[PDB]
Amino acid sequence: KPHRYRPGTVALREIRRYQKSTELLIRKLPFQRLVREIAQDFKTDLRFQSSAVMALQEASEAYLVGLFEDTNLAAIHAKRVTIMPKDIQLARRIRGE
Amino acid sequence: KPHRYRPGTVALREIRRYQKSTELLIRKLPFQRLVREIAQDFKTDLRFQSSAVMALQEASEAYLVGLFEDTNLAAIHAKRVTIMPKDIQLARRIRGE
Amino acid sequence: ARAKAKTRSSRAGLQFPVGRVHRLLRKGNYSERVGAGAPVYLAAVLEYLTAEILELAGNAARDNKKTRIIPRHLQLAIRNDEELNKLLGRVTIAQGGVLPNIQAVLLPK
Amino acid sequence: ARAKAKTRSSRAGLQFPVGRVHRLLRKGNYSERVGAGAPVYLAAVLEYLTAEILELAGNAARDNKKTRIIPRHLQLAIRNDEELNKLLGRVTIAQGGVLPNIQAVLLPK
Amino acid sequence: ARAKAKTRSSRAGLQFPVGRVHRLLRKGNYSERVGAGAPVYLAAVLEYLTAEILELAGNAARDNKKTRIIPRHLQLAIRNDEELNKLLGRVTIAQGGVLPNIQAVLLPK
Amino acid sequence: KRSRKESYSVYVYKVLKQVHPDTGISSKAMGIMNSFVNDIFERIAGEASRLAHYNKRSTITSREIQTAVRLLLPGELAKHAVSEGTKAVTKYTSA
Amino acid sequence: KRSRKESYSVYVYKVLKQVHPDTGISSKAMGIMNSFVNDIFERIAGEASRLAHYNKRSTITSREIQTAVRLLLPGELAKHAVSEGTKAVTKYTSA
Amino acid sequence: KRSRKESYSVYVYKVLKQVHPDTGISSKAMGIMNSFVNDIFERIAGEASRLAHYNKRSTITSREIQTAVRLLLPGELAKHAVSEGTKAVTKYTSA
Amino acid sequence: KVLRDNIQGITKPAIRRLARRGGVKRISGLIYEETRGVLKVFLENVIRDAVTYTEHAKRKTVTAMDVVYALKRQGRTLYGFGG
Amino acid sequence: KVLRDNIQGITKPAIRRLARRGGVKRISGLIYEETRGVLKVFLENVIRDAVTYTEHAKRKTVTAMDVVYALKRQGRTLYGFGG
Repeated sequence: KPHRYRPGTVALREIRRYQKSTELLIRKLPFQRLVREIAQDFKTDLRFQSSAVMALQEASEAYLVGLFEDTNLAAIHAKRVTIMPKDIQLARRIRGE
Repeated sequence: KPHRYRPGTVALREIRRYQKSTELLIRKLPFQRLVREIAQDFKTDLRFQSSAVMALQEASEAYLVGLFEDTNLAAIHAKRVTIMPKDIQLARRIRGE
Repeated sequence: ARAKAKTRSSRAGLQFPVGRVHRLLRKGNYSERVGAGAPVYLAAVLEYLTAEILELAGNAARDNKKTRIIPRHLQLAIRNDEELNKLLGRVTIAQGGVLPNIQAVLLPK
Repeated sequence: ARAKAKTRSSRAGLQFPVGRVHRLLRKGNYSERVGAGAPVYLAAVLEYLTAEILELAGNAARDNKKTRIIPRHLQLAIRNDEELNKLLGRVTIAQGGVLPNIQAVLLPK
Repeated sequence: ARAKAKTRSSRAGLQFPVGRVHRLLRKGNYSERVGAGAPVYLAAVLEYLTAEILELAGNAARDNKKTRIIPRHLQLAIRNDEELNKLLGRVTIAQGGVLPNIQAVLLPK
Repeated sequence: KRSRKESYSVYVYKVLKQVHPDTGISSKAMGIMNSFVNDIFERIAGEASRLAHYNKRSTITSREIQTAVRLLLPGELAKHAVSEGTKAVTKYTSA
Repeated sequence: KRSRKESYSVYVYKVLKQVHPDTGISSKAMGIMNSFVNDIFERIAGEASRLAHYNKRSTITSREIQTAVRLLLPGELAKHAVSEGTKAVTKYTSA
Repeated sequence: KRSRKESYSVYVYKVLKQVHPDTGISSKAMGIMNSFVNDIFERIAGEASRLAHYNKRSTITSREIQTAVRLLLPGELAKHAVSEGTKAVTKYTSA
Repeated sequence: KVLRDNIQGITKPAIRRLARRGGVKRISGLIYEETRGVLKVFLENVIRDAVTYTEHAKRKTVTAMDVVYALKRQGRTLYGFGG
Repeated sequence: KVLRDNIQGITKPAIRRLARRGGVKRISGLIYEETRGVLKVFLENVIRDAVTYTEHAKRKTVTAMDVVYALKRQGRTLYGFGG
């Protein structure tokens, strides 16, 4: 019989793994694509240092992750383990955004 | 029977009053006493402009009141109407206090 | 023998003091030289912002039938404008109060 | 007839450049005059702070048996001190990762 | 002998010609005498209204992704501002077209 | 050889680049603007003349123009035009 | 004998009478306005200072101030301030 | 070659060998420490400028540097920073 | 002179007033002491800052300018006190 | 030349990875598009400022140092790219 883990066990191992890891979790070139797409909405045909793209990737991942710890706090504060977009809206409203 | 409002009606009326009002919700003299009590612990024989104590006041109700809308958002997130101190703790920690 | 005194605020056609803002920027230590149009531009920006917030406070005072601007009027004017709220999300006002605001679940039925 | 040009960091027994930091303060436009002991005091404070953060980083690298300090070790050091994290809560380290943290309700029975 | 000539539009700091408008009012048979500030006031209010309708036209062109304003943009701008709309309800624009407007029962179902 | 003809193109061009440096203009839109400025100028001038006749005032001042623009321009446009003209006549008075 | 103290009282009161001739003001509201106008003054001034450092310029010009307005003031207030300040700079240029 | 670019590599390397002769350093972590020290430096410089302005002081001296580091740094970090700075100030005072 | 528990000088009905200004409907009994501790932390931080201003000012008396400097140090700017 | 849809380039498994870094055990299906919108908001907020810096620097190439300026403007100072 092919093994199947009970749910969340792999999720917890993922949590341990990616808390242990330091690297970026976003695909680099699609992120560059989206950054340039937002950029042309302000000024077209600009050039980018790849360092600027990596800095934006780091800051974006950090802001997202901190938002997710706040979301996790809200969800467990609501006595749930599944996060919801309303949790994110709550967290952003608490942060003053 | 004598008149008696159901629970929450007086709360609604006083919420409307105090949102409409701007006047201080703290008795001024014990507030000044507490300010002198805390300040003596850091430096002896400290004297106060009364205006300085008042500015310390509206800073106090400002921070506290904003903390209670955060708490109310947590409570309505938590499907409750009665706030509990862990809601305040959640608001402080998500703000990063 | 000498030209008559004429203010630089009038030279911009503005009310906010060009010379005062120039002196404050020079003594506020932001750069060792300053462009001539920079304090004029700054005073124009502050005059515009003051004028628009004074308009909003005037509307707030007229809605509550009061002739004079009140810090309650200022609080209501700033907090009801999402642009100015995002300008001043971290600013507190003395004796300002808050928006009259209730959650719908707090209302009965 | 000049004496030997001695260095003010050695005069204060310090590592950080007194002259460079004094030059930065003179050209960073914070006041037109700078007291002589002020950059010395600043450099000492900075040396103290760098000493503690580098010591914690080396301790963390030793804990991970690593002989060359890592930005992961910098994150682990800066976040596991209460006063340092209170100093630098809003500041992010590139490639720092996150603290190992799982809530107890997330953990299984 | 004579100072350098300064235009009254520059003295007001507004772009519309004060001298041209004053000359027009002198030769337009409206009064035997005109107060000096009256054509200035006229040029100011004209430049305000042209400025605001030019903002509306520029927004319309940018919404239509066009660099240069066209009479269709003028139609769309002038009809969607109610004060301007009833200001020019009886005033017609060359090649302006009409607003996109369909009555409710004209739609199916 | 031609005869010089008046138009308001260049002042509107300065105003346009003041409010939108990035936005161009078509010339027939400028013809519509020329009809606009001439028509509104004529409206205000006729109102000012008739008001000057009503009080038997043989001179039209900025008070009269203010009255006329308050009559024709509605409200929000009226109050902002009043503000702009008041600032303009004030800074001219200082000049 | 008292040393003179600076305030924004005359300017805010005159611009109030410009925007609303019929509207009064309370004095502590004027204190709030003093704090506001001062606060924005150091916000723009500090932004201009650091932007002058970043391009290594020892002179802060109107370009720096306009850039700082685009930074701190979001959306429509920024572009309206740019237009009015450009008008003021142009009128000073004519001055 | 090119123009010189300022860095803090040598001083941080010396301090590292003071606290840990045995261990090494990565260059990206070196960039992190440069960002760290520049950030703290500009912070302390900012509050020094503000405090000197509050007392209307044309000269920035060590006492308000002490005030600012006591203000920012939390608790025992601040007290030991005061101790280290006081020691270095006394030693430089003794040349 | 020496004051001992003026933290309870912030009365429970005053806390109810502050909550109603925040639009809070129902308040637990556990709330008041916890909020007293929270406001205690807030006040001690800001008065530490304001004090440090004051002895740096070589003054014995706290001024409101020191207070508003302390609040703007914390990103909690207050208007209306001569700032 | 133009780009039309790269917000979907931030794929669902990447968001899952970020959430596991965030300590999230369970993720709803409604999360991902809302996080895309939130990310879009944060990125546009920083990059509008970055464009402002770069144009004020009279450059058409975006530099990371301006990204540092923009991030520390919005209270989100990043270590590892200064200079």
